[PDB]
Amino acid sequence: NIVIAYGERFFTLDTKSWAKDSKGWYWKFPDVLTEVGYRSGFCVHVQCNASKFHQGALLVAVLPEYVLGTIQVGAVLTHPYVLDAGIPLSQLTVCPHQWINLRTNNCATIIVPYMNTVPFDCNFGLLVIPVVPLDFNAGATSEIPITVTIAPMCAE
Amino acid sequence: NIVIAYGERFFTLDTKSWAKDSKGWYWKFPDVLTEVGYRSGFCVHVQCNASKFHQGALLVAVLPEYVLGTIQVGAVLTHPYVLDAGIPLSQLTVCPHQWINLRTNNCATIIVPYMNTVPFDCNFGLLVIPVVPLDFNAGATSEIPITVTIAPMCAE
Amino acid sequence: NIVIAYGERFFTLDTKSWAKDSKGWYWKFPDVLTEVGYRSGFCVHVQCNASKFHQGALLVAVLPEYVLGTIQVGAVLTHPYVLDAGIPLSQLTVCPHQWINLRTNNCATIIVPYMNTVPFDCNFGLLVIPVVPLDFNAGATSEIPITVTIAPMCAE
Amino acid sequence: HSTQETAIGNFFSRAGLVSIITMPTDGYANWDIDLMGYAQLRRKCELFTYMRFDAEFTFVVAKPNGELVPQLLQYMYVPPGAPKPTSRDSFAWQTATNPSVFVKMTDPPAQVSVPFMSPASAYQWFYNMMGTFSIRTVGTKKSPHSITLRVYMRIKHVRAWIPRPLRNQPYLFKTNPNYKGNDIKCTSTSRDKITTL
Amino acid sequence: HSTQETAIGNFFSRAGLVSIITMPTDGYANWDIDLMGYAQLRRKCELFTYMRFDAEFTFVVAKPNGELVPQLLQYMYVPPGAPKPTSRDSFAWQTATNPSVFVKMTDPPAQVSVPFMSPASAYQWFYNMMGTFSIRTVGTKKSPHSITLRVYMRIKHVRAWIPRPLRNQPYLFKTNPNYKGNDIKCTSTSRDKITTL
Amino acid sequence: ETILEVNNLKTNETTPMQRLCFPVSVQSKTGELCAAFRADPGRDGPWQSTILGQLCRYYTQWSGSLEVTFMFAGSFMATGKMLIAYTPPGGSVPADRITAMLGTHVIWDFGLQSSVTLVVPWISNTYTTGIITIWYQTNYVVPIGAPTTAYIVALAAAQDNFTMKLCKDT
Repeated sequence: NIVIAYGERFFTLDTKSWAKDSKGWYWKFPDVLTEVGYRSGFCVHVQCNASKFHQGALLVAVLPEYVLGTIQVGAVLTHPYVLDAGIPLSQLTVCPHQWINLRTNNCATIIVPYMNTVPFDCNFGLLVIPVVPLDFNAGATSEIPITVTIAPMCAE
Repeated sequence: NIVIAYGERFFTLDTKSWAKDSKGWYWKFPDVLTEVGYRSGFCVHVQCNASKFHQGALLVAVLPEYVLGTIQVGAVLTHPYVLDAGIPLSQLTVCPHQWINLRTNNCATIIVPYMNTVPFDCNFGLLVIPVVPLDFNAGATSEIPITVTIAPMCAE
Repeated sequence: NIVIAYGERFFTLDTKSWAKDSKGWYWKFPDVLTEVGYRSGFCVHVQCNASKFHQGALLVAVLPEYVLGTIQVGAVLTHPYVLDAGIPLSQLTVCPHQWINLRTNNCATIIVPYMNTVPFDCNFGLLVIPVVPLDFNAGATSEIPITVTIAPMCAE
Repeated sequence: HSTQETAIGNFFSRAGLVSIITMPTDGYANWDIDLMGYAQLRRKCELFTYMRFDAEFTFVVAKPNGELVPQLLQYMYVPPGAPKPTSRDSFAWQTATNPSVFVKMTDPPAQVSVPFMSPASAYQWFYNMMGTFSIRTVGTKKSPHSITLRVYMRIKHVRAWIPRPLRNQPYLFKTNPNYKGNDIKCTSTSRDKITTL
Repeated sequence: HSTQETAIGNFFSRAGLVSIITMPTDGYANWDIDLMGYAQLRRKCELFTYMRFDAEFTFVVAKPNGELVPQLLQYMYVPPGAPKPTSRDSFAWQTATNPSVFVKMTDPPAQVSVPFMSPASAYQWFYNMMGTFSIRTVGTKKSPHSITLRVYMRIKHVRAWIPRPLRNQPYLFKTNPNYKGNDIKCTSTSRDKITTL
Repeated sequence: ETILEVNNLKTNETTPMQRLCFPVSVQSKTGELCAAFRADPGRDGPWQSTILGQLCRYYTQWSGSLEVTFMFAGSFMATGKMLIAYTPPGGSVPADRITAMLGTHVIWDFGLQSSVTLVVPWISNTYTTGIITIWYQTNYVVPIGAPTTAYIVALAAAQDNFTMKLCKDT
């Protein structure tokens, strides 16, 4: 299910805890690898480990030149309906995206090439938004970990 | 080390004494040979005789249509930073020039062809400017002679 | 004049001042490059800049497993006749050495390969000893700089 | 039918008003060229991220009430990186490197094309300075006529990259895409029940 | 990118103001054609020694304050070596060998090209008389309108020879490259020490 | 290659002939700084005296590679070593001779040669500063009779890939 953006080692970040009242997380590229371990590509891998008794849906989607507005770990979104930038969540699928639905599949990876007006030079972001909230019964695990694995390609 | 200007008998003048506080000398062509011994060329030779214990640097450079401004032997420059014409000394290397550095070489010759708007008709000058001053110790020779040798070519 | 030991980028260290009462300097390899910028080779270059009015002679020589005894910049030898190790200076030419005599040549370079009982693992030293002292007259430069240039080869 | 009407070239045609300038009885104005000057042509330009085009201007000049008078004007274009005129009789009005036009009010309006003046390969709205215009009346005496004019701008040779979700919130400032945090209005309209068609 | 912008033809383009003429209520002016009339276009022309080109003039004429009146004018060009008009009704205004143009003030301005008028092969600034212009109003009665105009000059087909160091000192006279001997200003700016970056 | 003005001090305004050369001497120690200057032709400083920095004032944007050629004017019997370091744009000025050797540099000994040429890789203008520092590698040694001070004249020129556009009148 390899998706490539617009038809053209392995660093592992921290694990985010998908709670029942989570709103979303976003990471700025390539700032997330500037303290661990210009023209390059990227190969990100978003996967989560949940059982067959949990339900929910995530929406992982890259966003080039994602700027914010005033009201490695990544920040927590405050208003996930407008993404803190005025653009709606429902029209985010015009970007290269992937759906992480807990019923069928537990992996999502996006191939992102270089994209800038100047060939040599924060380029894009990565939003993970819980569209459908997590639901379970009493006694099950209250948190579901979400691991992000980034792999750079052809760095210059 | 033959330099030709813009890519296209032997008269000997007097010897100038390079002192410690010398400023520069200039000769007007072809006025310098009008009492000793029109379309022609020129082949000038500037050479000096110094020992291996003297230091300094000269800048010989021709200058076509070198006119002056109001404040055979050649006159002595008053303000060598502006060349008594408003143009700076540091930009004089856009003309066909040569460096007489006392560390390595003691000769300089420039091939100057005919250059005028009319083919048959003072055309150019010849500035010798001590950029780096002469320095020595006590007991050495206080003056260094500078001899100019001019050779006309294909006179009409 | 390339000498190879027993028939089998460019880092530049500090410059040592050859005084009139200098005794000698020694550097421990490969400790001299552990803060600037295992199995490897070495290509060291010892050169000094002196005039034609100074006299003296240096003896550059590597010494594998050079241990000392109790009585990047390098330390200064206290007793250069016994090299602070009991071995004499006059028998140091059994090692791969070179003579830096100020009358003729101003450069010295030694090719040193890997030498140890175990192939993968301070290996050798480098003694520069003023056998003939520096002599000059009054008014000349009192210090002569000695520059050491080290070049590693085929590092594993 | 064909799909010619929904092309990227015809979507940015039909040049509209981008500025309005009133010069009553100072004598000179300085209008900076900016696309995001109205509510239009900002939501349409924020659909993409990288745009590459040239400009085409027209200066329709008249009196405040209909009529025209025989007055000579000058529209000087200041390049990006050049000092703006700070007075009516400044030295910037006679600068040869700043191109200008000389038309009258009884003249059909000027047609000035401004090329792609960016050092990069395309414009960028989310992280240009295309230029500024300066309009004054010629002469060393104060002209006794109130002058007003409007500028229309066309966009030719449109090339777009990286489509973006459309903005549904009203704008507050013109430098950053800010919104009000006290309320978030819905994009869609609401109904009483989900079963009522 | 290519090296077209730094050519010798585009370096002398974008025609600017070379003269300003005010004719209030004598009736005739005599303006000599000279390139070194302003601070501009003199430092740029002294970069070389020999130049060869032709001229291109434009006479933008108006009132001192904006408006235009239906008045007929005459711009007579005097060739090098011809007597100048010394009066308003002199015999030089009817000389057939001096070419002239007849435009109005409600007319788009005249476009006059002056060719290479030197007896040598190129112009020389360091050792020409390209021509003089004469502007008057037609008729035998005094026109009751103050007339002012400015002349713009383009330089086409530029050919240069013998590059020269650029002048860094201010000019005093317009015949010789003189400077002031009481002080020599530095070309570069100074700092406190040579080690402070 | 036209002459720069690196020695633009406050005391050289009366005698402007000393602005074309910066001096070396014997009393200076080793591992110390001699001179440092920016590598921008447009802004004010040492590049106002060259013909490259006077023709780029008629334009707005420029991009390409340059070269800086030094020239020694000392005695023939003198020898020594100098270090011509270049920092990349966006970095910091080096504090000593050690960290300046790790970057881009060239060792210039005037006992064998007389002119060194340092080429700048790329400059641009839409900080971008290309600071060139002159370090003392070895001390200046002279015999008896030789002069104690010498002078270095710095030249500067552009390469064949230095273009400019957006003409602007000063």
